[PDB]
Amino acid sequence: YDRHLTIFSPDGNLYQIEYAIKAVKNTNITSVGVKGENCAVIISQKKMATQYISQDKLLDYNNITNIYNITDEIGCSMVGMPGDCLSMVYKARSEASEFLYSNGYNVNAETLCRNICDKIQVYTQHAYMRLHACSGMIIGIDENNKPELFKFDPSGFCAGYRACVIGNKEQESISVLERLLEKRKKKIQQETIDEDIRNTTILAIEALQTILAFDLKASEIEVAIVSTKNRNFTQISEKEIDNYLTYIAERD
Amino acid sequence: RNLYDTDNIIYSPEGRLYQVEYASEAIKQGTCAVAIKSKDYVVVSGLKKCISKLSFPQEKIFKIDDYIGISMSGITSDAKVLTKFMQNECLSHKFLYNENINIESLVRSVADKYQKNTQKSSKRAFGVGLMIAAYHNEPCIFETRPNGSYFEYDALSFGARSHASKTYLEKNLHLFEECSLEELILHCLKALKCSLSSESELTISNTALAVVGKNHPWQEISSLQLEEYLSKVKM
Amino acid sequence: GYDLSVSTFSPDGRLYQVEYIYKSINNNNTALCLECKDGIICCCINSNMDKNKMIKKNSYNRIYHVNNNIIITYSGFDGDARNIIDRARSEANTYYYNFHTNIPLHILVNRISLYIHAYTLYWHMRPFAASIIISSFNEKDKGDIYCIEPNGACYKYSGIVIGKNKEMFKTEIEKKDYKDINVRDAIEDIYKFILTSDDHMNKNNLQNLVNFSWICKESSYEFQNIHEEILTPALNKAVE
Amino acid sequence: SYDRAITVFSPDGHLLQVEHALEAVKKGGCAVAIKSSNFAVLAVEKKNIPKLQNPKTTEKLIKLDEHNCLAFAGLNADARVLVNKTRLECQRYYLNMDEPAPVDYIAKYVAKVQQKFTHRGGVRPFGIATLIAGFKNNKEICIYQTEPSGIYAAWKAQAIGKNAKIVQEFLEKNYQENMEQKDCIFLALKAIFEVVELSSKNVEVALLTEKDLTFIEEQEINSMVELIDQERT
Amino acid sequence: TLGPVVTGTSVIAIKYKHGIMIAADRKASYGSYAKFQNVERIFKINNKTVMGFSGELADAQYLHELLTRKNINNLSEKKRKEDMYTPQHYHSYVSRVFYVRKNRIDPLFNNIIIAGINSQKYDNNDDNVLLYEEYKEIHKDDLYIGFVDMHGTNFCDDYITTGYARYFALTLLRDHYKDNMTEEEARILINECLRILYFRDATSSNFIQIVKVTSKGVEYEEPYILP
Amino acid sequence: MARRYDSRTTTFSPEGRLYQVEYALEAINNASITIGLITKDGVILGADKVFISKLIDKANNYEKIYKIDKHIFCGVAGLNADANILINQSRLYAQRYLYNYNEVQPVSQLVVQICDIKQSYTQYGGLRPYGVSFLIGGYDTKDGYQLYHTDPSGNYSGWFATAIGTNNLTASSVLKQEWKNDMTLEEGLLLALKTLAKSTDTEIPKSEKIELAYLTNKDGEVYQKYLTEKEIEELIKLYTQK
Amino acid sequence: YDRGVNTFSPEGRLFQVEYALGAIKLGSTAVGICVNDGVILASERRISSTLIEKDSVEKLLSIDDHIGCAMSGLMADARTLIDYARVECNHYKFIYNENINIKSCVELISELALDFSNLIMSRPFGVALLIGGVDKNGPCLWYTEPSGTNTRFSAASIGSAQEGAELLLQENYKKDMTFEQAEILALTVLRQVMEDKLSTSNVEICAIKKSDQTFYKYNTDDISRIIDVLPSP
Amino acid sequence: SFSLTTFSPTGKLVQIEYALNRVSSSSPALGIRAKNGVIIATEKKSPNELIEENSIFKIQQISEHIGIVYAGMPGDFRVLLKRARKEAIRYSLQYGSEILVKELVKIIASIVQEFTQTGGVRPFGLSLLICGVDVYGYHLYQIDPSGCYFNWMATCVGKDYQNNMSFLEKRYNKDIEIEDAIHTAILTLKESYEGVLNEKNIEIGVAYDNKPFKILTQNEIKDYLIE
Repeated sequence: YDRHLTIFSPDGNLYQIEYAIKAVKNTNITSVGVKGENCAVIISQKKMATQYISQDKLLDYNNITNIYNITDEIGCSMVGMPGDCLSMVYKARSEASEFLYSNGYNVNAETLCRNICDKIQVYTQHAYMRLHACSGMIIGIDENNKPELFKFDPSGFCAGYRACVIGNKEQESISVLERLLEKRKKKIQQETIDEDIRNTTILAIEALQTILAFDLKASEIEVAIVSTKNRNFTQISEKEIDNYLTYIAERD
Repeated sequence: RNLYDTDNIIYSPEGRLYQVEYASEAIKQGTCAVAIKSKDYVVVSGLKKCISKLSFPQEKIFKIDDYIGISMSGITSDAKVLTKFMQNECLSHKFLYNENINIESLVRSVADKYQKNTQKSSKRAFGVGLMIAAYHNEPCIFETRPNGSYFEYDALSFGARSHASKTYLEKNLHLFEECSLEELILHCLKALKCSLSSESELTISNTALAVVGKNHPWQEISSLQLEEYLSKVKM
Repeated sequence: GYDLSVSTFSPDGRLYQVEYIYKSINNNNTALCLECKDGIICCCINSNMDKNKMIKKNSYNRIYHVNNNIIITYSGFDGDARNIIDRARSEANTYYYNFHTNIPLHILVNRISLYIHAYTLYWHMRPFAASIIISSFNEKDKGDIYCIEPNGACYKYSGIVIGKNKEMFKTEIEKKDYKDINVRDAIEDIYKFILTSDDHMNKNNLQNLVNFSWICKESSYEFQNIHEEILTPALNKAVE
Repeated sequence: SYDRAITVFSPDGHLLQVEHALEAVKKGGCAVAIKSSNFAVLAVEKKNIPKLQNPKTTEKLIKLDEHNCLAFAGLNADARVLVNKTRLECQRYYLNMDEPAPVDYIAKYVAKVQQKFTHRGGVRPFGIATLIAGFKNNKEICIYQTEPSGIYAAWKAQAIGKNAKIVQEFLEKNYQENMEQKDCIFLALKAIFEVVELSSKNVEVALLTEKDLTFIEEQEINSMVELIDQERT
Repeated sequence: TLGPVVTGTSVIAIKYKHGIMIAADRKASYGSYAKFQNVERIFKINNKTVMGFSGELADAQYLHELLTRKNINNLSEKKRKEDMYTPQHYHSYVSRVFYVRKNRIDPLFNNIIIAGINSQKYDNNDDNVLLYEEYKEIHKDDLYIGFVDMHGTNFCDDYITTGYARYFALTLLRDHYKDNMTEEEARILINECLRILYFRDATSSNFIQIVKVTSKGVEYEEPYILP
Repeated sequence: MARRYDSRTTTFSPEGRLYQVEYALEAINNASITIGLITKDGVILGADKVFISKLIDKANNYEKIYKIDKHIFCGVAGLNADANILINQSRLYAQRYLYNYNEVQPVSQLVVQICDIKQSYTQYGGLRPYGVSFLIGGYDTKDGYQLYHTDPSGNYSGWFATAIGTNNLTASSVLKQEWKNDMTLEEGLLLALKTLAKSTDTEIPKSEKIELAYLTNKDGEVYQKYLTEKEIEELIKLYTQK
Repeated sequence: YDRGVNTFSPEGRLFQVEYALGAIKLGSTAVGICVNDGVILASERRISSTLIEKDSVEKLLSIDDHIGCAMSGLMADARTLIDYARVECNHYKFIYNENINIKSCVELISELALDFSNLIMSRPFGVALLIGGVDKNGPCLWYTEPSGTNTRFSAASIGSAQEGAELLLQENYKKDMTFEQAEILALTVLRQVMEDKLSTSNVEICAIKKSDQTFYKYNTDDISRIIDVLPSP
Repeated sequence: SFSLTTFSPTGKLVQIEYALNRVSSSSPALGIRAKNGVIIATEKKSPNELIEENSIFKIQQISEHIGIVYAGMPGDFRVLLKRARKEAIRYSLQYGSEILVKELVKIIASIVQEFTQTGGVRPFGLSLLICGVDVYGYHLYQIDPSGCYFNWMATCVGKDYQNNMSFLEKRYNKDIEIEDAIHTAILTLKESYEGVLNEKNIEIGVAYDNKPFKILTQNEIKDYLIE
């Protein structure tokens, strides 16, 4: 009986977690976030997760978002079963508020991600819960004005990347995001002062056009920079996203 | 089938929950019992069960409050539990306040006591359905299935041979415009007679029957007084 | 083999015992709720109650409300739905004790969606088996209709049918821009559906089976069961 | 498990997990009680590895109070836990009643707790069958057998343990009414190893009076053992 | 709940032919200092009832929340106009709240009055609680004027004045009140009571709020007594 | 509930034994061996160390002969993983008794108190029984030097010389022959040395696999253990005597 | 083997209660007869051997001053009902001064015989009471089967041979019947379902006469008088 | 709540056996003690450079002089590390002196052992190495998932650990310098590793002869790569 989330398989694996991770990738929602100099950006495909419910028929797409904001400074982009994603945001929205209440200062973008993975693992070890099929990013700005970016999975794993993707294209997105982040590093201009608009946001956007080969209709993504001089995880209006979608004649 | 049956949590691949559907045919094994709503009165009659030639007939009609009475059909003990709940509910309301418990808000309080026995895996859904016959401002008849559900009716029948008893009721529109309880009680008793199979025991002064109406608290029909009704039935 | 308990993921990842619920609510009495230029009109076609012929005239109602300005219908188990409403009223009362203001809609839905979802996480608890539609209208902001499925997944709509015949109703609601068609005359267009679009089980005798109420400018934007003297002129269904 | 019914009804109607408990009793050591006018002798069976395993195991002949024997049979693992509840109960009664607990109150208690466990959830029934010898409120000796099913009954002479049927049928055919001090011991010793060999190391017999239960020493146990073989020859 | 600091003062609730006429001044005094002079002390807890108030203000706004949310609990489970909570129900419920606390020793110092029309003979089966012809005669037996002392003492009369009018306006009422008065007869009688209070009662002032619970609804107005 | 996945660890068997307890006896009969001797001067305890590699410390620590109090020490023979939980526990009982009655707990009142916790896990709770069974030795002003052998069920037993563990039949067999009733500490050690050797079918032990300790009350329960430097001296007398 | 205690059959009945009905077909074949002069209960004793004291084994208990009772099935599992009733019965007599109605006394036993269902124990009982008392409304006689369906009988029998005993009662019993006839009607039934001897060492006649309204077992003289009627030897 | 860890008929806890086969297939950790300190090292297979390596390091600090390293499930390590610190803090509250290793391990061992037995929970899928300096000397302990613990001169726990033992058995002497200890630890990780790029993919934590347990940073590892 490998039905449990606890009983180790004879080879030692936990087959439930591997099943839980599979269910995340079944949603085929891509979410990419990259980190820059004093700026972090995040994108998601702004679509309803492919489920038993009928596909997009009569909804108002101005209310389907895979990105939330845990506090006024720490955003996130949960991806998974839509029921579990909302539970993760609310559990996150509590651990961040409890930390602020009991310590008098905002939680770091990484401690908040480390707390969840402690809550997440508790489900994994015990037998009478179910794995929250919800893996997502968490971004924010620490006390040193350095941008942060962490990823956590149905298994407790709070690695924390510098340019990460969650969804179902990790087979190739490991490489497309690998080489395309080197380009910004390779340029030795250093004249980019608070120039995140044309260096980080467009980098993540042109990173999405390559992971999935669509043309990115502006009503199919939302970006949320948390750069310094904002520090507030603002969501960028669609009037500005389509500006970067016109940046295909000279960028990529 | 063989698998989606053991516990009361598993949903069968058709979305049908078996263990409450299996407990919803325990009422089908209970004796018939009919409730008829007049314009101003409610009449409930039920055929008691004589399990042996020596045994007294069991109880099919229970009183709850001054104007509220029920009638079980199913596992007797599971029915007894819900009586003590509603009795200890109307009494509480008659004590907490001085009003009489609102009949609809009493059914909900018992129509959702079934559910809390359905959600958990360590409890079984009650077997019994009920006919909550009561008069608060307008005569009313409610039924609560083993699955948490309730309805307001004009006539009923439970289980044993309720198919035939429904036929008499589903065709009769007399009941509303019919004053003269005497005529209504004959309307109700004949319906019960339809369920009672022939070549067998006939309706005698050992079948429970009670009324409740405008200035009529829920009251039995005494053996001496019910006897003359039985004569008017056979004709 | 993996579909016994709700707490075990299927090897494909498709968590069974939650999709089985979808089959159940897709085989119960349909419920409809769309937004008009003046307000939200709901609907509930209890098409499975036509055997009984003994129900009271208009007893069985699925258009529950809360705070007298939020409409909560459903389509599923009559018990599991009522449990949620009791929570929904309780969730709204707890808000009023603590904030002196009726709970705004777009967070009541969450605190229910969590409540629905939280039951799909245990060995023992049986997951809820009832979808929920939550709606309200404001004069400053036009109305909004939230649909909730088993296992959370609250979504915002502008018109939705849930129940047995939900599919081809949806193809027929979107024929007209009901966000401009007024609520007062939108009832007739709904009847032209139920009469034909249902499973032919509602013909000319439906004044009791279908029961709907709106929230519009006629009610000063408050939950108002529609008087029968509006329904009868709206039964100008003489077709063919 | 924990808090769930583990002793449920078989299709034939019996309780399986008690039925197995009775089989655990048969895999024990025989115990015998004999009644008389006021004194009740008890003999039991001990198996010990020679030259090791010093005879301080004292499984049976558990003293309960000033005047209460107990010579159980079955799982010694479920013996101390059962006895230590009675020795405790013997005192909670004496504390709340200010008189020694009568034997008839004890046997009611021992059977109560034994049956309690076969009736709750997530608890294994005791695999121990006990017999209690003691005095009622009126000074009258009375042996009270018990079984893991929870039933009990007084006895003039009852034997339990491994092959109780064979020893019992011998004890029901040559039982007098008011025997002597020495006569009772001889019947218990003669009967106790009709299922075991004559070796005087296996049997240990103890005697109970109004005051201060006495343990019979090896001298007359061996001497009576010298008398049983010559009966057998 | 340890001691009263922001306290109201007397209210008067008589019943005249068209319905109740419950009046109260609009001052809350922080001891001997008229800290608040526009506070309202007569709340609507139903379309047919009001709820008077005296004693410390911190507990009306408590007891207001208890009723106002019990009212909506009713308003959600209402199918017919006869399912509403009669003013008798509240006054028998508020009595329980005060009594159950007297079992403990936190009484929530108050002299709550529950007043309203205890009948349903007049169609108001469409509750616009969030946002809102001739009067009908009322049999004077369908009007319930409750009262609850902070010890649980409860009863109903034709006219209940609490707080401090129980020594001043009660004497006027007990010998000048007749059944089935009229609109302007009640107001001038009350105005002859509060004018007595304003003169002799230190913790009371002008600027009266008068609430009438008639067959159509609950109506408000803010006179200003002329000595 | 998930009754399908349960194993009913606290239920009988068609014969009357308990499957989990009967299996635990198998588990404790595949571990190492542990020996106990009572002499006229003191109680001896020896056990063969389980060897994994030569990188263990093997100089100051050893997981076969623990300590419970100044006068009570026990030799584990079974799953060492859950033996500690009966060491951190049995140490408490010897300290609760001292805390309560203001005297050192007699051993026979400690064995019965540690078997009962070992035995409550086979009665209820639905948890596996403790796969550990271990000797206990002690001295008392009541009845002197004492030895006690417990089992995973809980049914303990007094003893004079016991050799639980793997190959216990042979070690009991050799002990059943050469154990004098009244004996001496120094000569006592060589008996435990020999039975350890023959149990592991080796003429002479490796002095890095065997561990010994003894109580030998000197009016203070002096209770010396051994280091491998001293155990070499013991093997010196092993060749000469055998 | 596997299914829980709260599991409905595909027919409607629970498993456990319908399983327990096998158990109640085991013990003594007691017979109780209700007449307008107070009820009478009689039961059997097949004593195992001459050893058992025959005095600590009882088949007819006494729930209160005015209620008798009869056993069947798991006797050990029954005392936990009689003891429970004996507590609530006196608890009732304390709060309300009057004695208890049997219908109420039987009701509160049944509400515990099915407490295993959980709306604390975890399995159903295997007993079949035959309670009968003389409180008011004349004497009564009920029957609490494990499934909690208490039915007010007039003359019913419980035990292994109750099917043969309920036939003799179903024929000879008549409503108009005096107590002297009531006593002999029971014995005639027991004489036709037991072994050779209808002696004092075989039957347990107790009665609660409507005159005294107090429980009153029969000693060896009050029991030997009845057996002499003997319609057919 | 029932035990998922059950004795197999042969006496083997089949659940623990399954956990070990997960330990014996993870990134190999390693620890060696010397005369003047103890070294613990682990290999972290260099992943795609998207990940910031310096935020997933496996060697973690327990207290001033005690460090840790694991080989197995990362998830069950963070929970065990966090609950290891609190027990270390708790000892420091009662006793001024910083906790000593030999009983810090007994605390953890009795914690890992619980999940081996208490119901509804699987055993931890990792093996820990707790190294530290104490007044009784240096220490290096290993904790199996079963809860059984050992004291080590040096050991390897991850995959390929059977030959890495034989590698260390022949290149270790009781009198060994701390700097020498590294070059007998880098090589044994270097020889075991495939695709040897032993830079930015290796973690080292040192005791330093009664100095605070410090993790050698990226500067201090290349200069130790002379061989």
